[PDB]
Amino acid sequence: LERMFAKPFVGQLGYGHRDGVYAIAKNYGSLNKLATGSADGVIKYWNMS
Amino acid sequence: GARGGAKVVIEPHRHAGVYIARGKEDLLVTKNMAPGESVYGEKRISVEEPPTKVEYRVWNPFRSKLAAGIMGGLDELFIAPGKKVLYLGAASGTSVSHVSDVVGPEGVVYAVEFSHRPGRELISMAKKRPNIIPIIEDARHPQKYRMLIGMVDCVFADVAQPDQARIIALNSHMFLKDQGGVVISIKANCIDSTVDAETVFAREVQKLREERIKPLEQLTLEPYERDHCIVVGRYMRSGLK
Amino acid sequence: SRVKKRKKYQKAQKKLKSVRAVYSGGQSGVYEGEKTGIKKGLTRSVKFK
Amino acid sequence: TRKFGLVKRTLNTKKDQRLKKNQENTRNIPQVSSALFFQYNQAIKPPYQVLIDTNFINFSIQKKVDIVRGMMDCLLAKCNPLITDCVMAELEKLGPKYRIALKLARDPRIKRLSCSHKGTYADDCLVHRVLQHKCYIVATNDAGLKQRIRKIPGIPLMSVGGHAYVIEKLPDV
Amino acid sequence: GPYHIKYAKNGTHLLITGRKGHVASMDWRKGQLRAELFLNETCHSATYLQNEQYFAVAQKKYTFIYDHEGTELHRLKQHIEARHLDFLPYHYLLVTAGETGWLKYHDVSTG
Amino acid sequence: DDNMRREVQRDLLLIKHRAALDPKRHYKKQRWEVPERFAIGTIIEDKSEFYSSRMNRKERKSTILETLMGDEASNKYFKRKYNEIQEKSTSGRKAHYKKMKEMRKKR
Amino acid sequence: AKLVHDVQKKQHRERSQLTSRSRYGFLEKHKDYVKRAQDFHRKQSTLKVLREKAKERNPDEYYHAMHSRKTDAKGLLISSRHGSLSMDQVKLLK
Amino acid sequence: HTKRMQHVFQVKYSMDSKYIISGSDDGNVRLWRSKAWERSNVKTTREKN
Amino acid sequence: GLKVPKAVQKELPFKSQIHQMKPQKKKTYMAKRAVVLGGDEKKARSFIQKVLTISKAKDSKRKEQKASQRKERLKKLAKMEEEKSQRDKEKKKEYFAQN
Amino acid sequence: VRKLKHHEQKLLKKVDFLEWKQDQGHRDTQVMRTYHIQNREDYHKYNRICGDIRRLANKLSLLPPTDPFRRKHEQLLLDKLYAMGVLTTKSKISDLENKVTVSAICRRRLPVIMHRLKMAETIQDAVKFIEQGHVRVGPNLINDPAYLVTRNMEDYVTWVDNSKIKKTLLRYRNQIDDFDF
RNA sequence: AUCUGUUUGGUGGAACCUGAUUAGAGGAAACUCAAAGAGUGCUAUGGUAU
Ligand SMILES: [Zn+2]
Repeated sequence: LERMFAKPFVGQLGYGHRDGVYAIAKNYGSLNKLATGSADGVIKYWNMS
Repeated sequence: GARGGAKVVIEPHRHAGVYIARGKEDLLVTKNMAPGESVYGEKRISVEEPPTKVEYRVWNPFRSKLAAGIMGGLDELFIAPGKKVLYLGAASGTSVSHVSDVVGPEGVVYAVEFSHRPGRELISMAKKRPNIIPIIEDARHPQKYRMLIGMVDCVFADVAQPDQARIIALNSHMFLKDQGGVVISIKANCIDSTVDAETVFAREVQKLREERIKPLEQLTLEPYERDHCIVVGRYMRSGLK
Repeated sequence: SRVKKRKKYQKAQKKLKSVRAVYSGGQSGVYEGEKTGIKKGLTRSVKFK
Repeated sequence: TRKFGLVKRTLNTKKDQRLKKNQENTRNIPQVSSALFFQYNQAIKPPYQVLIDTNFINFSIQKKVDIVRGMMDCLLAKCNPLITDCVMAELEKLGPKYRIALKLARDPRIKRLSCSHKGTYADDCLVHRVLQHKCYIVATNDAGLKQRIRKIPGIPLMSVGGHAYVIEKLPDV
Repeated sequence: GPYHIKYAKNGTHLLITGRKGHVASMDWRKGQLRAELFLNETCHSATYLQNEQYFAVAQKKYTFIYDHEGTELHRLKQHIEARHLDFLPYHYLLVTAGETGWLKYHDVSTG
Repeated sequence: DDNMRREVQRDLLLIKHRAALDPKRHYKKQRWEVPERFAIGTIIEDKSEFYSSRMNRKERKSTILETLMGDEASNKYFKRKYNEIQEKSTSGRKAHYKKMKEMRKKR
Repeated sequence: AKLVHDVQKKQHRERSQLTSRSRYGFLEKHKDYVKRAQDFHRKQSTLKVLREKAKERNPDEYYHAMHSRKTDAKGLLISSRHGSLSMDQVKLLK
Repeated sequence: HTKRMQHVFQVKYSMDSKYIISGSDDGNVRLWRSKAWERSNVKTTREKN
Repeated sequence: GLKVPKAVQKELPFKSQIHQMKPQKKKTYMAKRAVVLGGDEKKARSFIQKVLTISKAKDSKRKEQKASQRKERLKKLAKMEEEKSQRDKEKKKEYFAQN
Repeated sequence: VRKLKHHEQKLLKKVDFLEWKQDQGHRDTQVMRTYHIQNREDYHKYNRICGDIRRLANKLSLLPPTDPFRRKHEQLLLDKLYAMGVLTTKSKISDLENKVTVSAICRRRLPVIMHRLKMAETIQDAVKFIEQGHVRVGPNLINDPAYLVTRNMEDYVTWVDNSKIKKTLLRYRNQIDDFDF
């Protein structure tokens, strides 16, 4: 049963970065918040919920 | 065609709570909740049953958009006897009163209206129909009237505003039951007059998907109206895929 | 040529009514019911797949 | 009085419900879109909304035709390109060889359309959308998809050929 | 006669097989007859399978599986001249032996 | 009720074949098998529609067939149409056969 | 119609019965003959089917309905006009 | 893994230890379940046992 | 109508025995009892036989109309199928010339 | 058993309490039902006979084609089976495997043949008349509804002289003569 | 009317052809006995047990 129920992928965050992701940081105090960066120079703040 | 003394053979429609009166011409009718009066001067049909006198109200498609939806052949209407329905943009009892007839004594209809002047006629109608709860409030802030509304099986939106996708969504999240009904009537001119009617309808459909409302069906309302389409959808919180 | 294209177009408007319903100004006089009748078991509606 | 022609009771495969095979066992005529005058799409007017196909992006890079600009050349109008999730998925699924095709397809000028069907087969997703709203241009160079779109009436079809794009069933040109 | 009796594992049903061929499945406490075959053959012994829904009967040459109401479901061609029957409940096997001196195990679930 | 009053029975029969009542109407195509639950009702006009959509009391009747036969335009039309049909159906039938066998006789 | 005058596609009118023979009736043309021949062949074909069924009848055929149905003295089947009243019933009717 | 994931450069844990956030150079930030066979819903006592 | 000889008719199988219902000459008692509504019903029943005669003739002519246009279309349609067939043959010569 | 949920079904794929592979699709029950065979092992006793025919035909097949012995015996086998009525045509040798079936034998049983000769309405009703002693083959009454009728003897199948059935037949056509009975 | 004979409705269902089905097809009763399917109701409550 473990093998048929193994469905690890839940989704993806938004539409992603323009370039490759190279930095991910967590808000160690808040459970559902996540900050990402890319080689594009872009940084985003996510609401994972 | 349907003169005063002319008499018709009334037989049930495919949708529960809707009836067809045959004859030399066919009329869509719904049973009168409050016999002996007309809310906006429609024709009424009396049938003697064992004998009590029941009364049927003629539903004019040209005045009520929902009626025009029936005649074009909407496959699924979530409005049916014994269901709670939320009607947004109830200008007056021209169309709500017909919806109240379909749900019957057991069901309820939540009519929501903003402008006070048409509301005054909504309230006066509401007294005759116990199963209508008129809410004179702005549909853009559902939080204001959350005390008054429970879960509603279907949400019907006739509101003529440019930002419909928000009002229908916000009231959908708070009050619509999962797998519940959503019926939206879209007027191309009101939302965005610069672009053709087809583009607007495609745009509104996409907004509904983003708001987790899987859209089931679209129908255009011609010849009854120009540049109108009724989109029927289900509110699938589990997953729209 | 002008008279022929005049007659061709008006014929086309007549056929377009047969293919689909077309707005024809709306309401003229008291509502006399559905002129040609209503079909209970038919749906002219376009379903989202 | 024991009955005549008695026979032993047996399982009946054809009529017995418990078996799986026996256990299993409002017409619709879609309206012709109001935007369509015979084979003429009267509704479609500039600026044009257009669905991109995966092959369209790949060939566009081969021919050095910029998406937003090269389109504005073909139709002499502003074009609002739209890439669906299915098309985006197919591009990513192609592999490292096509990383540039992915990077261009993410250009902010190219708006994206959400989708609500499980599969990632983009050919059927586009074909459904065009059937239901006659308000999109189809930009695709696939032989199979083009033939399906040609059968649908009132749908302009766009393609990349030679050195610049070509639009087939768009009378306003 | 003579009659061979086998009870259900829970004691709710009784299966009797007359030698000349009267097989009866019944709920003896409440006195309801579930099934009754009058096979014009010699029946040697019978057993209840996983529950009272199914039972097996060892007839002249073959074993037959029956349903609650008495409809035969299978004819076990492989088991020849079976004289004694037994059912292992946890393993869902039917066991047979007879004049052939062959011990045959059959799984009821997969057949 | 299983009585199926002949007035009600004929009433429904004029709605099954309503295509032939008036030559200018030409409704849609539908079958309309008699439903298992139906009722007969009389329309009520609005008092504002007194002159537009109100029948005079004398014109009102108990059966639709009575109202339909009461008209003289419709009544005259059928007599012309039916007489035309009888000519087509009676053409070349036994009657015509006797005449052809009659002329062969000298007188 | 390619390379054809409208004069070529001229209607050839159909002749009528001679006056000396007017008593007999309308002059049969090809079209009216074909109707006569087709109808005759259609009927003869059914007779050829009915004759062979008669020849191939098995005298021992038995149908449970043989009790209800009856046959005339000629042998042609008798069918009731509408498908005897008891004394009590007639008393009510009278 | 996934055909759409191209070079994992960052991976982390949600503060509840239930989810995995990964960053690849294709530009997407994905979420995964820490235990594939598990589900997030509140389980009845009979499920839990 | 077709008249089967009685000799053939006599020796027919039970399945195929033609039901020839003889006319009745002796006046049946019910036939001497039944009351036929006169006057207002008579004008109201002849009308029913009037309407149904128009309706069947209308349908029997519109139905014959369809059969007239059905014959014309299929003749037109078979022509396109022939062109679709003959031109299909040429491609499979043009294609397999390469192969 | 109750309808299995999804996870159960994946773990219980081959489970089937009502159809097993040894049953061979319940061809036994189907062919008893269509032709109303009452003795259970009648189907299989036939099934051994068809197997014998098929086995012999194969061994004749492996022999060389121009072999005179292969010529004679296959002609003999068809002629016998055709005469018995198991085989409807004697042209092709390939019929010995394709067209030899238990139903080919069952169709020659007395209940079925009466139904084809229209002496009864249904095979069930044909059987009841045999057990009632109405049917004769030649001057011998038969109560066995498994009597196989060769092609030749299909012609003498007839009702018993004093049978009430013959009285109804002759009475229906008004052709009853009481001297004969 | 020892007039005429088409039409509407009822009765009956030859032949040929087409489709479906077949230990023929039905019917009635119930505080009857079984084997299944769907929906609905019910604090339906130990996140780690006074
Ligand atoms: Zn998609």
